[PDB]
Amino acid sequence: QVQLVQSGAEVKKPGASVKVSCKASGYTFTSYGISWVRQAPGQGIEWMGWISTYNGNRNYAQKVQGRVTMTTDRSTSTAYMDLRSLRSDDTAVYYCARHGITGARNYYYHYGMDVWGQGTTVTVS
Amino acid sequence: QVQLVQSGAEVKKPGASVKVSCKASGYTFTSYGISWVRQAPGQGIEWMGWISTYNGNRNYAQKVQGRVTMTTDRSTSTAYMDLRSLRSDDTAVYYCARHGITGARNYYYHYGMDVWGQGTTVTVS
Amino acid sequence: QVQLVQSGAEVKKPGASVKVSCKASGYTFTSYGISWVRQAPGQGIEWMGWISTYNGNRNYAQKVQGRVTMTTDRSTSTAYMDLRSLRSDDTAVYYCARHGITGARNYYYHYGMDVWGQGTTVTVS
Amino acid sequence: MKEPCFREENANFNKIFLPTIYSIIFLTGIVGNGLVILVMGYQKKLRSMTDKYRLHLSVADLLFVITLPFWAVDAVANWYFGNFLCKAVHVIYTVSLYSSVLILAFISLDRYLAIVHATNSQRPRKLLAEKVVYVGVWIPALLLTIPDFIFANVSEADDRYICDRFYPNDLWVVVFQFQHIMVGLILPGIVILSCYCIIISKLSHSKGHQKRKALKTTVILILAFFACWLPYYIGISIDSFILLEIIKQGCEFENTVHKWISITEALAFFHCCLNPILYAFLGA
Amino acid sequence: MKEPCFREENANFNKIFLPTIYSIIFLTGIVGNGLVILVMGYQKKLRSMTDKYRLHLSVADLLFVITLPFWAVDAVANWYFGNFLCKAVHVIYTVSLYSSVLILAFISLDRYLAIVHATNSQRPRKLLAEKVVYVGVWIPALLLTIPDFIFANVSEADDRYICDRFYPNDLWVVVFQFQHIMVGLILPGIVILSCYCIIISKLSHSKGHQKRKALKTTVILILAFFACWLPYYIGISIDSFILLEIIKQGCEFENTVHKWISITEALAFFHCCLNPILYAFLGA
Amino acid sequence: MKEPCFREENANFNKIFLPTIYSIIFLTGIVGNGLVILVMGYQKKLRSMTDKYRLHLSVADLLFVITLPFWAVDAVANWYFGNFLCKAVHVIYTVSLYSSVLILAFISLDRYLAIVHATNSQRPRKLLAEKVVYVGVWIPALLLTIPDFIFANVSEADDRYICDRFYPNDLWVVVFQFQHIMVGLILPGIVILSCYCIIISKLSHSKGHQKRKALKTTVILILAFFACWLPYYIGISIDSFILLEIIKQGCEFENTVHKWISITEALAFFHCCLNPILYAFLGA
Amino acid sequence: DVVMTQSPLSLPVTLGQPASISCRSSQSLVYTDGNTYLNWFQQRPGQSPRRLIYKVSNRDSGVPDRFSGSGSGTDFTLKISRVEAEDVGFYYCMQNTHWPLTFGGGTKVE
Amino acid sequence: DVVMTQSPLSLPVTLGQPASISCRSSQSLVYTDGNTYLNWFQQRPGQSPRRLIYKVSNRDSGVPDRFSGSGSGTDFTLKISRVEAEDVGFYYCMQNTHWPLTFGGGTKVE
Amino acid sequence: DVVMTQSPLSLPVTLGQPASISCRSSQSLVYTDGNTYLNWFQQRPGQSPRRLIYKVSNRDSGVPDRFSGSGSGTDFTLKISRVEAEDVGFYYCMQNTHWPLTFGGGTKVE
Ligand SMILES: CC(C)CCC[C@@H](C)[C@H]1CC[C@H]2[C@@H]3CC=C4C[C@@H](O)CC[C@]4(C)[C@H]3CC[C@]12C
Ligand SMILES: CC(C)CCC[C@@H](C)[C@H]1CC[C@H]2[C@@H]3CC=C4C[C@@H](O)CC[C@]4(C)[C@H]3CC[C@]12C
Ligand SMILES: CC(C)CCC[C@@H](C)[C@H]1CC[C@H]2[C@@H]3CC=C4C[C@@H](O)CC[C@]4(C)[C@H]3CC[C@]12C
Ligand SMILES: CC(C)CCC[C@@H](C)[C@H]1CC[C@H]2[C@@H]3CC=C4C[C@@H](O)CC[C@]4(C)[C@H]3CC[C@]12C
Ligand SMILES: CC(C)CCC[C@@H](C)[C@H]1CC[C@H]2[C@@H]3CC=C4C[C@@H](O)CC[C@]4(C)[C@H]3CC[C@]12C
Ligand SMILES: CC(C)CCC[C@@H](C)[C@H]1CC[C@H]2[C@@H]3CC=C4C[C@@H](O)CC[C@]4(C)[C@H]3CC[C@]12C
Repeated sequence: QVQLVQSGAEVKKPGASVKVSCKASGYTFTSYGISWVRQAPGQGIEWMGWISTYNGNRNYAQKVQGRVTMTTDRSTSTAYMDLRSLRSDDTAVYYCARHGITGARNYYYHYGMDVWGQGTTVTVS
Repeated sequence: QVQLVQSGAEVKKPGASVKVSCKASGYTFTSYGISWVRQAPGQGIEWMGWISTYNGNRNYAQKVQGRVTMTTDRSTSTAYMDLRSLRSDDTAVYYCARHGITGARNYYYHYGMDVWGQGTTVTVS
Repeated sequence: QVQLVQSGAEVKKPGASVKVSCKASGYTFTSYGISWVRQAPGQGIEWMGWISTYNGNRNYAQKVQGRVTMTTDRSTSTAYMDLRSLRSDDTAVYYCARHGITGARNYYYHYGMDVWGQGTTVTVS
Repeated sequence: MKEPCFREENANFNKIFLPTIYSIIFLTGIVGNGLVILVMGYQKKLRSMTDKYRLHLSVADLLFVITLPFWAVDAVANWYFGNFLCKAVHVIYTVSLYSSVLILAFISLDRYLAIVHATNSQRPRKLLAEKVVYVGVWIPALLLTIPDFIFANVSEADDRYICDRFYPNDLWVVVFQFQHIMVGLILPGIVILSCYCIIISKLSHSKGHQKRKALKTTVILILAFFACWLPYYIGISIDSFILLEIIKQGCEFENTVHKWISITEALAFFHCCLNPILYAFLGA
Repeated sequence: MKEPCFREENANFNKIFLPTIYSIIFLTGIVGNGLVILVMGYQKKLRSMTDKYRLHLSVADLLFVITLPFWAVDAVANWYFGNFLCKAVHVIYTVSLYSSVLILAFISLDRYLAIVHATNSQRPRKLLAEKVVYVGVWIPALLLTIPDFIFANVSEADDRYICDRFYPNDLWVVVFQFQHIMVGLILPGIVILSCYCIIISKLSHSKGHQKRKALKTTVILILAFFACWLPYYIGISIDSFILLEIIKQGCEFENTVHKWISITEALAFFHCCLNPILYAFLGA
Repeated sequence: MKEPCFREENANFNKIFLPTIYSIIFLTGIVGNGLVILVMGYQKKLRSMTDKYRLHLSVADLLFVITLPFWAVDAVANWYFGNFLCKAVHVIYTVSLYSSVLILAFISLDRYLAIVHATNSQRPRKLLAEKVVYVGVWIPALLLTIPDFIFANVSEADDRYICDRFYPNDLWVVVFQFQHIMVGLILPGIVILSCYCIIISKLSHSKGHQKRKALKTTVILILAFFACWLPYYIGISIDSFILLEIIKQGCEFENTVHKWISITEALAFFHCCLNPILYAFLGA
Repeated sequence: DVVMTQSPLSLPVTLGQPASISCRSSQSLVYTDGNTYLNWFQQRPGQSPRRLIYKVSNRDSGVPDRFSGSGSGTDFTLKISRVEAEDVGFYYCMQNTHWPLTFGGGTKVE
Repeated sequence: DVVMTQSPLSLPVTLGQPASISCRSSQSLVYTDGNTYLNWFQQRPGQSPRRLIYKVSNRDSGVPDRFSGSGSGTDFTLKISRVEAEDVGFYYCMQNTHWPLTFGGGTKVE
Repeated sequence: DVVMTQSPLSLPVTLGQPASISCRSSQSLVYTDGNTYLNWFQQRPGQSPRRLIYKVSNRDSGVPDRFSGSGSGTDFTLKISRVEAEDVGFYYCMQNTHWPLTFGGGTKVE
């Protein structure tokens, strides 16, 4: 069946960069966008950005814009999210969620939020 | 000529219910909606609700919604307004005013506010 | 070339009226509106009003509306601005600026603000 | 027992769109109908079977056209003609279109009788064009206007007199809309569709040139009739369905369908002015 | 002495709607007009009375069509052709439509003379088609463009050059709009309406088949002409009336009528490309 | 590498506009195509050169018309027919219009061969109508649907099944749009334009009445074809250009052009139902 | 939703000279068609309110010429050209353009 | 942009009786077509959030009948008709109508 | 209506290196057609203000290449790639998109 698998947990020093990978299997990777979201310890789930994985028009959030990049790969059917300017509060659990539908004649964004990845946690010290 | 006649004054105990009747004569009752309005002692005239007397799509005001009902009768050409959850501040003068125009091809609401009823006063103790 | 010439500096008593003239030469006077603007000592440039010099639909600003008039003359190709109810703070430098474009089929207002007059200063004492 | 939302329409666009369409229809219809009436009734003094149908259709179209200035004035400014004129205009408007559509169906049926089996079609054709046509087209049209003759009156609100149709409840409106759409679309449409196809099916047995002319003409007639009438009746039908509380998409859709009905009702009047061009092939 | 409100229009819709309509009109008009000019003038070398009218109408339509790419470029992008080309394009545009409408009226009058009383119509028809036509259609058309030849020039604002018509006051605009609508609509329209009706009134005396053909053709011509021209002139007339400060509904109505005028001016150009189809019946 | 904005469209207007246009086209096309198929293939049993072209065109139009109810249901409600039916409907839709336009071009070429030089046109005309037509119109139409047969599938999102065309990148969409517009507009359009003009240039040498009939007919055909097809292809072309990031006016223009493409795609289907009227002149 | 304030709250006037009462709305009371709806009501004690002017600057039949209204946009007012002994009562201004309707504060004439 | 608050923040409930959780948005969550999009997520500890109901009052396949949502306009809520021992976890309500999306505060069931 | 603030209020710069001045509007200065109108004015003492760049990032004829503007949406700025001794004066940024127009606060270059 359809599923999304993320990478393992990571520990990093402040000021470094992290790369998180999201492999989607069981469906056509080039028909649904991917949104990356974060859950902080003792805080509500907060959105940061979305990549269309089809024409690659990524979009960011003002809280994180300017320090994160998103890059897809159709051949491996994978989504990568690179984060720089690492801080102390960035320790959290990152999730890769299917979001939106992209097509030649259907390009909406309110059809999604169905399947989530296993979720990977990153900490700083 | 066209006129609207209301019922007599009433005294009621708190927590009871009141029924006020508004008989309209001199014109076609099924072509103009009826709005019920209240005047408190030493306070401006304040709207509460409106009934179309034609398809019966009544509409309320958030201050009073949930405790009042409106019901019309074409054969007797009368409008009834039932009020429950009676409180101490509900003692006031209630007026029955013709409001809006309803028709097959004309269903607006800015044509009215012309003729008022004689007005009935209710008190609580 | 195109140019705008204003009148000389003036000194007036409070409560009097002033007339400022703006002669435009080098182009068709009946194709561009004229906006009158004021620069106070130690303050940003502040708009007051605009006259179309073609159909004469003048428009004012709430800060000055009710005490100023604008009148054009095609034969002399001149714009006049009369100010009454003179106060102490009205001492400033007034500028006559070409603003907007007026035509039979083009009547916009975002094409202008190009050429300014020499600017005339008025003081009160 | 739900929240009422009142209609909001593009009055500014309507105030320009209705007068010009009404003017075009008025000019063209007056010209064509007067010319065909002068040609047929005033000068010939000896009419065939098809000429009577043409004259009936022209009279119906002229009756519809006469009331157009009142509609234009109502669209532009307030109603200023009184209750009796409101009733008369509504009655004429209801009669004329019913008469025209039923004459369309009757012409189709007469062609069916005349073309397929003409060996023994003399007496039925003569009887149909002499006696049956009246009780077929005119009497039912007059009978169907009793609700219009009764429930149509002018209403006084503020200063604006409103020449509108007033019904005591939504059920009356629904039943009358369903009857209108049912009759006008279903009956003549089915008659024409089951008629012309059989006609040109029978034509191709022994004739080689009349068949292609008929194939071109019947398709032209069907296309014109359907393009004129279908959107209006579709709007009425979906409005009735949403009035029956079986269609619930909010009521922005309700405002949209009301605007669609108004615009399509304005546009569908081209049938009266366009009929004389279509039906100039009857005699051949 | 009132608050000015500037026009706001749907530029995004116009930038797609004007080029496609202009392209359709350009292609169809070039095709039809070139073909009819090649048929009539280049090859026949011997023309009758109606052929000269057809050639004049085709020349006028081709002259109008030639200027279409400039209008399309102006609608899409900035004006890039200079003052002289602006003046020339405006002059050609003003001349061509006047010439075409007056040729329409002259063809109608020639039909009137030829059909009703043809026994003694040789000399007047020949004189009308030989000498009177020039001073009738071409000279007044050239004379009416003097305000266009004088007051049309390009204006520099920011970067965008504007090929527009500039008038020193609203009175000049009003007088010229009223003269334009008066001539173009009232004169040929009245001529055609008082002409064709009398023609087919006289036809029905002794002819049975030509009468129905004429009844179909004149109605087609009238419907096409009015449907093409009436909305544009109605928009111009109501714009002039609101410019005279006798119509006061705010100025949202003013923006709506300006959009209506723009769209209808774009649509009314179909007359030039549609004329060759309508007037292919002249010789019979 | 830019900010994405998602399409916003007038769903409320579409839900009323698409069903009625589809219903009109379905009724008219079914009627006309069934009648012409019954006339030509079922009863004649002996066909000429033009009858085969008429039959091919009618078959293509009927194939297009059959799929209309699926489009209407998709426009009104959710897709409920499965992946295989989605693929089949898309394949039929892609095949039918290509076949019809190529048959238009082939009819034009056959007229060119038959009219200009008919002395030695027997063998080439017979060969073209017998063998070449198949590999000309049907085989390329089937071959061009391989991307449609491969990349079209239903997508599950929330509850709404989406019968759409899915392409792995914008380049695939662009290349296919350019190929579609190039073939469909450029090739038959150039063929017809360079064909009919030469035909009526040659006609005027010795014939006086056929020339005016041909001048009227070719202009009618060209006007109908271009008015049907040009706005849709213009919308597709400008959409491809803005997809290539050479047109940057924001993306409100993008929503406007998407709405224009949707409406014009709905409107351009009138060609299938209107073809039988246009091409009823082939035999004369 | 729309809130109004009337000025002045109390206007004592001597018999024989004109008076004015002004009320302004929270937002512009202009409908889509460019028309504006605002009416003024007079209520004598013991009676139901009476509709003096229905649309701004337009009065009903059956009232004296002394009352007249004027205003536009956000600002509206009513002026009585002559004060008579029978013109004592409460005055309100209400709008019917947006749902729901709202009455005025109320002005007393002495 | 849209901000939401969930009520109550903590809802301890005894096994065997229904419970309710209500959240209201800052503005009306009605799209242009008249539809509304709001979904409710349940997250058990150590697991990824699970989508209980996707569109308001409409639940996915594979979940018990106990969960059911209702609401309109600005006010939405979810009621569990019967509390089971395996219904302990965090609950969120999120909307997908405007860009960008926003999650709920989070409710704990004890 | 639209209010602007310029930053910095005073920018003293040494001759020979570039400088920048940034101003942001209260709301988005995007017209209906997708174009934006914002111009920058330089006023030397004793002279009338001079129009450096008319549309954002587009300069007039007759000025050196040193001035250049950039920005979009709400944020706009002007950078001088090289400071010359004759580039001393007041600088303003104004918009012409909404009625009425509004000028900038004013920046002094030392
Ligand atoms: C109150 C309104 C609706 C009544 C309308 C009735 C009048 C206008 C209608 C009713 C029946 C019609 C008649 C029906 C039949 C014919 C025969 C025909 O060869 C000439 C016209 C003529 C004589 C019609 C003239 C108009 C007519 C008299
Ligand atoms: C009233 C409006 C909205 C719809 C008008 C639709 C009718 C009147 C129009 C739509 C398509 C048109 C047809 C299109 C093509 C041809 C082929 C030509 O060789 C003769 C005319 C003919 C047959 C037209 C006659 C008029 C027609 C049938
Ligand atoms: C400055 C512009 C508007 C001037 C346009 C004038 C030219 C294009 C017009 C003016 C009068 C026209 C001529 C008027 C009459 C005829 C006779 C006809 O059998 C062939 C065309 C022909 C010869 C016309 C050709 C075009 C023409 C010469
Ligand atoms: C330019 C646009 C806006 C208006 C076009 C209007 C004209 C050209 C259209 C409107 C109605 C059309 C007519 C409708 C019906 C018929 C009957 C058919 O048997 C021959 C064609 C004919 C006579 C059409 C010819 C073209 C026509 C007259
Ligand atoms: C998968 C889909 C697109 C395949 C569609 C193929 C079918 C419907 C098409 C392919 C080629 C077509 C045939 C091509 C040629 C002729 C000869 C003609 O005198 C009668 C119709 C007839 C016999 C056609 C009938 C329809 C046809 C068989
Ligand atoms: C499909 C829609 C959008 C466009 C329809 C355009 C075509 C079908 C219309 C546009 C103009 C119409 C033509 C206008 C005028 C005439 C003259 C008349 O004596 C015969 C019909 C004829 C020749 C019409 C046939 C149909 C026609 C060609």
